[PDB]
Amino acid sequence: AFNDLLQQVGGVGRFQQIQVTLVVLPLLLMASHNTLQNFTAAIPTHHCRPPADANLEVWLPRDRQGQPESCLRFTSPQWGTEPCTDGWIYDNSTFPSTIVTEWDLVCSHRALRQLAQSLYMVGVLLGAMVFGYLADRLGRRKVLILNYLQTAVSGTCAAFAPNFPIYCAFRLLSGMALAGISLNCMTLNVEWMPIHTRACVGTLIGYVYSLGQFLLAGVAYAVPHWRHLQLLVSAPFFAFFIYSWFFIESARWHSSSGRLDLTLRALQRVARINGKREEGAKLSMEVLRASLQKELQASAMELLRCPTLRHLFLCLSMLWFATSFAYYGLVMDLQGFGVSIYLIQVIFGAVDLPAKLVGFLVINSLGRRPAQMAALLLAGICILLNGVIPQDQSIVRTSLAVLGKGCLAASFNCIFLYTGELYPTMIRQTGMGMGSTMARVGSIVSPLVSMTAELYPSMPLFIYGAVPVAASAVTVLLPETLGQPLPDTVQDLESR
Ligand SMILES: CCCN(CCC)S(=O)(=O)c1ccc(C(=O)O)cc1
Repeated sequence: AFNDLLQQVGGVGRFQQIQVTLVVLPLLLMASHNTLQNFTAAIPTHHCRPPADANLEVWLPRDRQGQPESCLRFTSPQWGTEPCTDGWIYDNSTFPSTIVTEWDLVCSHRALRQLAQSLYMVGVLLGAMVFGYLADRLGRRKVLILNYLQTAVSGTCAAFAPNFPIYCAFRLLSGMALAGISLNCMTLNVEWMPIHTRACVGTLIGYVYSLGQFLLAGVAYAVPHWRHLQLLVSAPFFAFFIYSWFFIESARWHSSSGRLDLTLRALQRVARINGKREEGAKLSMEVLRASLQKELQASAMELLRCPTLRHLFLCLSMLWFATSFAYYGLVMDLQGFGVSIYLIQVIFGAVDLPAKLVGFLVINSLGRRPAQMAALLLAGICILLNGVIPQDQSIVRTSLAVLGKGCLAASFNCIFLYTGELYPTMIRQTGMGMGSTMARVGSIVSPLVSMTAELYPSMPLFIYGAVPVAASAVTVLLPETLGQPLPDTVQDLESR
């Protein structure tokens, strides 16, 4: 019954305004880190370095396009092919330095650029799990303080990485910390705020991430060099670590632990901050106990064990994997469209704003399932048509990728509501975590799929498209939730 107490000590008041602003400010740089490698790893045009002894036309084989071939140089001077031992010359017009230029992650080692994104995301999957356990054991706040320090240290050390294995290690650790920031952000804010506003928070947090995409575009234009851009995007988290010491730990986590002494201390401190001091003094242990006694979940396995909840698990896992796998596939590949990588990031960021509305409108009106078939099928049709339409077309390809990314942003928003209303109260938090875990598996698998570009230039896109088209067909199986009350038991779910 914490909700009741939550409204005695000011409800939303100075403490919630101050702390929530501060706890959601870091998220503005989650987008900057997740998709940083579009700018820190951009691939400049590379052609082989002519042999040093020789004093480009004569030393470079030309492809059909008539541009110098990237991975080959002539063995002997041809007037009017060996792999390149002497290195590559990279165009410096757009990208002064990138991890690709620094470590020659080009030609045979091209897959390494994507391995690094996959490793960062392996870190994000690991961090959601490690830090989720650690938060329940050490506190939402203590785990946040340590996560701000880890992102700052790991990201700074990645910027000063001397070799590629080390950059990848510090990028996995950066992601582990960031996964814990994104989780503990929600928990600390949601638990210190009213229950009814469990979605507005899910929204401000959602839009604060989208604004992060414009932040990456503006920051990357200003600081093109990768070591400098990685340092700039990670140095803010040392400042976050310094003020995070003044956060107030969730009183709800304190009550759950068994320490009502700290629930009382937090509630009184907040009453001083919100200005309702008299009302806080009234709060004692005879009151807090009785009014928090009723409050005082099922194992994840159950999702698999019950046939009813296994069907809802499998179906939703395909929906969460597909949306993430496709979304990262599209968001990762900003260079191919033929427009500046900065304008495309700004555009891609913008779409999320009219998308989320159009989504809200179709979801609250038509249904929660028709919106998921439409958001995923249309994204799949757009991505597969980006694959088929010839590159020459930049506007037709850019417009279709932009619509597709907007549709996958809508799918993210719907799959959150859809997944919280489909599950019964007992397994609803486990189920939203498993769904988010499958989303993170999608992000790990997506860069690995992109490595198939070598096999065929359009194979990466044909998969990033076919998977959402298949997920859309899976939504047919799931049950409509519009106008139906949330289920409380498996039987309840079965009934409706
Ligand atoms: C909670 C898991 C989802 N994630 C992907 C897995 C790492 S995420 O990076 O947090 C993300 C991505 C995209 C959008 C959006 O466009 O709405 C919001 C959040």
